[PDB]
Amino acid sequence: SVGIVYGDQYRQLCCSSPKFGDRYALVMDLINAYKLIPELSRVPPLQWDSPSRMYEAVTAFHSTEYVDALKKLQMLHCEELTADDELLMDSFSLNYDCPGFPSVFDYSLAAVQGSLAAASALICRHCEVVINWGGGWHHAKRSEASGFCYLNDIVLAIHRLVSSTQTRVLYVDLDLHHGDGVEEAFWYSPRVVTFSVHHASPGFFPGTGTWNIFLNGAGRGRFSAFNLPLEEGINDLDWSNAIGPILDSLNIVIQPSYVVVQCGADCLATDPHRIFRLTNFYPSLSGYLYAIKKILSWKVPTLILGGGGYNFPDTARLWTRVTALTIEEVKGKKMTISPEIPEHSYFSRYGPDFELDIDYFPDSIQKHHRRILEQLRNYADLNKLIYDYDQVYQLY
Ligand SMILES: O=C(NO)c1sc2ccccc2c1Cl
Ligand SMILES: O=C(NO)c1sc2ccccc2c1Cl
Ligand SMILES: [K+]
Ligand SMILES: [K+]
Ligand SMILES: [Zn+2]
Repeated sequence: SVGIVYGDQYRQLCCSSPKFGDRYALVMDLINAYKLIPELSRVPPLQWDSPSRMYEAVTAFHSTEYVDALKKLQMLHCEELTADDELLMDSFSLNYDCPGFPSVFDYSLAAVQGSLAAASALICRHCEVVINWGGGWHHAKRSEASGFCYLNDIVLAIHRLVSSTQTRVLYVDLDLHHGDGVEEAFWYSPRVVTFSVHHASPGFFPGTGTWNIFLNGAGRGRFSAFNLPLEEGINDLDWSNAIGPILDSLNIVIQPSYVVVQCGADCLATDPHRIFRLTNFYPSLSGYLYAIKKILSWKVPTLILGGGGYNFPDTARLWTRVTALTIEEVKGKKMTISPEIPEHSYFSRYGPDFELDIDYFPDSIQKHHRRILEQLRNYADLNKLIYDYDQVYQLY
């Protein structure tokens, strides 16, 4: 039973931003064109009994003043801003990368509604895995919008998971960018282990998840925040070998109750960032599909979320394959996807070849592996977890 977050209103809201435009619609219509929808349990986004209940849910992480500012920003964009209102927005970074637009609050709230409903479906055991392609806004902070992330749906979903009972959550962030917002939220918590693989280089957004020595959490959360910064140009195989032993070692040591995976598609070779060279190939084998298949082999209730990805048809091509892989891994039912894009309302967006495969022809890691292994040992010692060092050592 694989769950997928969707709904008519949800679709309209996810498609209402100037940055992500109709991406979510392309993603969901491609999944539907590949006849995957009948295999999936629709997870309806969470709706609240009152404005107070909605505030209680969002303020489990964000400050009231920030939520008030975001709701006022939407109101203001539904009618220019005064000098005092511009100052107020600037105090929450609601500007530049995170501008206001008529549906800014509804749009960012929708991802939270989706990811909280997805966590609830895992908690009641209705779904083994839940997918939310409208979610994964990893950069949003308590009182600050960042990288087009206004509300952090991941933190709120993880917070719902961790507090459902000892519950431990493993958060794996596959996006090109460092998952700073999620890592910061759980910096002092040993029960949420964060691991982000990403590109890092001077002046590259958001700037964290790299050498500062490496910070890895604080207080009781020391050694609980893991990071693997990778150089530009990394391909499927090298990225797969870089993350594989880390994922496996985290699962053996942490023994998570839940896994939350952020699957931002900006690592694709065809993403306009043009930083990593990952594919959606399923014979080289896509780094994403290798990582997703590995996580699902653990048989731990999992939450799969979206994130980055500016090349909309290529993000759809990758997420359609992630979706089919999840059905296969959970149900044990073969999913056969035709290499040609099937006819549907968005067919023309996949041109000029109309194929499912993206249009692409293809010591530092060992040093990070040793650093990460030491951190995992340190985390295990601080948290009094029983583990076999040799079983973990041999994975690398
Ligand atoms: O509840 C389960 N088995 O009894 C399963 S099967 C499976 C496959 C992938 C991820 C989670 C999961 C769970 Cl939980
Ligand atoms: O895909 C993204 N993060 O995972 C990012 S980073 C960033 C920085 C400025 C503006 C947007 C943006 C997005 Cl989207
Ligand atoms: K990442
Ligand atoms: K942590
Ligand atoms: Zn990104």
